[PDB]
Amino acid sequence: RVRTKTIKRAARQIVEKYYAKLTLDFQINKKITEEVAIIPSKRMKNKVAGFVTHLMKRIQKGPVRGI
Amino acid sequence: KRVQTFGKKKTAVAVATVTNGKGLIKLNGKNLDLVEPYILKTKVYEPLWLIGSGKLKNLDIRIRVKGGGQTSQIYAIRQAIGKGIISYYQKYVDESTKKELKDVLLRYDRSLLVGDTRRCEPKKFGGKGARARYQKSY
Amino acid sequence: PISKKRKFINDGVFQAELNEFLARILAEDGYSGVEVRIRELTSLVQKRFFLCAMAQAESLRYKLLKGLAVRRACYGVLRHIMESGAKGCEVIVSGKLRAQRAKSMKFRDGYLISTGEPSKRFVNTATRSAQLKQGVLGIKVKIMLPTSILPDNISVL
Amino acid sequence: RLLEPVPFVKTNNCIKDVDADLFIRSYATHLKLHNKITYPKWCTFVKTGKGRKLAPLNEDWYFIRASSILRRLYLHPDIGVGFLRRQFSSKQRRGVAPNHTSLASGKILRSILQQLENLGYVEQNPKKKGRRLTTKGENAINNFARYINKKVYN
Amino acid sequence: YSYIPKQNKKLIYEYLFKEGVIVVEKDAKIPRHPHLNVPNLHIMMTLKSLKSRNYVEEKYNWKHQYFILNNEGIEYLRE
Amino acid sequence: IALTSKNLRAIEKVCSDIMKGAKEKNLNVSGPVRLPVKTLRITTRKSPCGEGTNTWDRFELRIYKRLIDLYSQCEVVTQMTSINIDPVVEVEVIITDS
Amino acid sequence: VHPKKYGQGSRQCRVCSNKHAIIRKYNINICRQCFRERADIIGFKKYR
Amino acid sequence: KLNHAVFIVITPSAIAEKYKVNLSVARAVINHLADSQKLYT
RNA sequence: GACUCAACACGGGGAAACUCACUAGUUUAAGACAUUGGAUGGUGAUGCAUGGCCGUUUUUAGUUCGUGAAUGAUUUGUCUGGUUAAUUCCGAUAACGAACGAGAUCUUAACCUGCUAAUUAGCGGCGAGUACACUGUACUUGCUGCUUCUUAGAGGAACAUUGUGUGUCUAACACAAGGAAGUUUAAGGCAACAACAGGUCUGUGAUGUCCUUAGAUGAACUAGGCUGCACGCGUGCUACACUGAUAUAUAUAACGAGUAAAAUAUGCUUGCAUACUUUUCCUCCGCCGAAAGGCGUAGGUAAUCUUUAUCAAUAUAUAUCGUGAUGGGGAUAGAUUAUUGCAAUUAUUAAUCUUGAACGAGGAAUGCCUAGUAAGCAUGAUUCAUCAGAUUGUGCUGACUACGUCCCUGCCCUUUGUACACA
Repeated sequence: RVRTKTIKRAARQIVEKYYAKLTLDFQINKKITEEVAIIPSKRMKNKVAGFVTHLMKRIQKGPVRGI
Repeated sequence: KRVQTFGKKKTAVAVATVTNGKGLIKLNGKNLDLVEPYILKTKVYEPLWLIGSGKLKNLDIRIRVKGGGQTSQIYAIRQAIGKGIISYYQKYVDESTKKELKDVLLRYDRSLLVGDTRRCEPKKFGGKGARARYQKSY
Repeated sequence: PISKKRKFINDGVFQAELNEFLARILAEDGYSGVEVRIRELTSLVQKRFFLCAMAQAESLRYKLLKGLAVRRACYGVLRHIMESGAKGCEVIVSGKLRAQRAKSMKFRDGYLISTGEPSKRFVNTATRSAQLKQGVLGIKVKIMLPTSILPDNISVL
Repeated sequence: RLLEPVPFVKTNNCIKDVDADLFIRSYATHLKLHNKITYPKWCTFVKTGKGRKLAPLNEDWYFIRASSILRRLYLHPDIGVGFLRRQFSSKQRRGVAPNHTSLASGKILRSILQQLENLGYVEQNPKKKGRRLTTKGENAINNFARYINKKVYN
Repeated sequence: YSYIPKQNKKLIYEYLFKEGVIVVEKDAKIPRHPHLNVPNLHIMMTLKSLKSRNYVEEKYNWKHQYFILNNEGIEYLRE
Repeated sequence: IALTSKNLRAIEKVCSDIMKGAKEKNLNVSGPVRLPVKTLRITTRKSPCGEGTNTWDRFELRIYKRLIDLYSQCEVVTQMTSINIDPVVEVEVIITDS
Repeated sequence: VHPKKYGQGSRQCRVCSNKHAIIRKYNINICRQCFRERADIIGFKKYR
Repeated sequence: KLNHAVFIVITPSAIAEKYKVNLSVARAVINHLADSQKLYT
């Protein structure tokens, strides 16, 4: 399924600005990203929000190369 | 009093009007036995046994059929009657038995409550079949 | 007494006539509106019945029909469309061009989105032909209107 | 085999509560005994439909037609000979050419309608243009249905 | 035969003068024009004649002509 | 009063204007009517010359028709429609009493 | 000359001026050859 | 080839094989003994 | 015209009168402009002059730029390796950073928003009940509580979601579960870089050049051919039967699509001229005739009328037969009645009867196939005055399986060898 450089760069751009707002819950991460970003495609917004969640669960247990 | 529910699988659609009465469950005019194929009569009869005759003796269910394939119509009828009995349990008769009814329903089968999404996909270009091609020569 | 579908078909063919007539007569100026000079156009329409890609393409078609250098004409019109504001423009010229061998040259500048329904919505098309000594020359003008906003763009403050 | 257990409460108030085929045969036999209508003689040399292309080989097809026309007339309040043809459509295998549907003959249904009109079972009115059963015909079919129902009951 | 009448010529000419915007149509077998009670067959040759005399101009289209009178034709064709 | 067009946003905006005007004028106005949409399908084939793999395209045009009813003078509603209408939208007027 | 209102000789295309391969659906009376490019201007979008 | 006749478990196929007769006359014999395919009685 | 994929049910090419580029013929100037000179038109040639369009390489994954770096064509980036819907990413990296293509994006279907309401629809109530249950039922005729149900006006819902695991613990995929939606949820459309000397100047008053024009290569009219056959080759339909051939009854849909002509009378002597409605679609009805079809009408320019509280079939069950080229099979011809068409002859189409061919499942060989999909069964639209055995769409019966690979074949990349570069 993977993803593209667009989603990778979007994930790198986000969180670095509003990390404290983002939590460990996938649904709340979706809701936060919904108003954090401005891209009007709901499907890839959901995709990138899931990307934010799966990147956030990589936090706090080792180096993550970013943020 | 009276409730209305719907059931849709394939092209066929079905409605279910659940009302109080003496046990008058009529498939429009023709009974639920004169359909002819006993093979599908068995599937018609399946939901009744898992619920009980006494519960349906107090309800009258009006069944309207409007076109569709032989299997699609009976499956839509099953969806409609399942939604109707669930709604009437949640509304008028009894809520405690509704939980056990839905539990045993989901235990036995899944298509009884919610139907399938399978439908005739628009045949593409290339062959008479939906995913076939015309024979090609050299 | 006409059915709605056949009425809309008649409206469509009438508007097709209108658009081809606009292409035929509108030569000296760009898009300045439509009517639902002007006196004679209204009279002829009544008697019969009873930035801009088109403008830029028309300008460059005039430039190439006048016999001026093709490279200079396309460079000038490309400067013009950049100065109008589009992120890029693609001009394709196909035909004789000094040789019996048919050839074509491409000019790359801008974003140049080339497929997808968002691309179709945000990018319009112009295509024409011109007569010359030994045939016709076909010109394709592609300008992308600056982007609602393009879905591929992602940016958060 | 023909009898099936019934868990819901019946009414038995009309012909809708009985099997179509068995009731059609029973009413055909009843009409045969009553001699209400003729065979008729002119229809012996004609097959049922153009698609059928041959004899019905049942020596009761006209009476089955007569027992089915009023059945469908009750089922649909207003219909006609065209609807009867569409209902009794069959296949017309045009030899090598692929099979297709074909409506039955209309004149035999027209003759059946004439016979029923003479019997008084059916009436024609400017309103409700499609054929409908008269009140006395409805009572007659109600009595016959409630009678055959009790016969097949016990 | 089909000799063109002088009355027809003068009538069509004064029609041009009084209207100024004329649609001649490419078809010739059409028996009559909606706004001209004259057989259409006697129109296109004289329109072509005026065009080749360079007194009128035509944009032309498929199944449409759209003749518009020029400023240098009325004075010559008035009589 | 019924309206017909092709694009959905135009009919939506004028329908919103219709309900706003009805609420402002306080008339005996029927509820919104949502007729099923009709798709008009045509078939065509590419490759004007017969050479090549013959391929076909499907072109669909989507109609949009809606209905409403009002109890008021015809002149005011027709003037409102004229001032707040698009030349690409066609409207017929039918009145109601009670 | 016997101009008849029926058959192949009854009508002709409006734009291409050739009655061959005329599609009469919706009484448009336009040739498909020109319709290929007139499909967008006619306003009849190609989606799928 | 067919060589069965009519002149001298009641299932049609079995009795047809037993009596070496056609199944139509076998059905006739079944009805005669008792007095389109149906389940066993 | 077109000849391997990438021609041969293709040129929307299902050709009875021009039609139609052909043939046997006959006519017209309809050759504009200033006898005479002199021009348009052309289904005439040239797709190896073109444009546009399209079919391929090619529905894959490749292509390019700025800077930098390594006499030159050039190389790098654009990659050892792991994953994949794909240079799709991670990652080591003389590369760093970018653009296109991929991606993404939307209609259909799919659940919810007891959101949004009722025209042309549904759920309801009662005014009367048609006969029966018993202390409403099938069905009508009239008004209106309401709009999940018939439908869409928008929005959300689905994101490997969660957990047990695989992974250089990064990029990934598996199992189970909530869930209509866990291979992107699936079918679609856009298709880059660039090319073929691929197809079309017979689609155009788009198109250069060459050619014809009065005994026309312009146009119009009659008839014929494209349908003829010693034969060969592609796409299809019907069958070779008993899960079959035949009749009878039940349960059945969607996309659909639908309105410059008849007849009458007058004058002349059936035809011409003249005036009145619209006869110029699907059609329900009542009959005429098995039928074809016709007669006078209901409805509708259209969820109202065809028609859709319903248009099909494979089924379903009982009955004739009972696997004998037979009753299977329907080629063939004969006898005909009706419509379409001023014209059915080369019997258009067609209800009926008669006629009764091969055919016992098909050698070398070959095509399509992963779930409402194979396969089988039907049906709407296209061109139609008439005619699908063609194409496309719609629906039904819902299967046998894989769940991966390069052994065949076809492409991609890397290395290597070239005396090939029209490769």
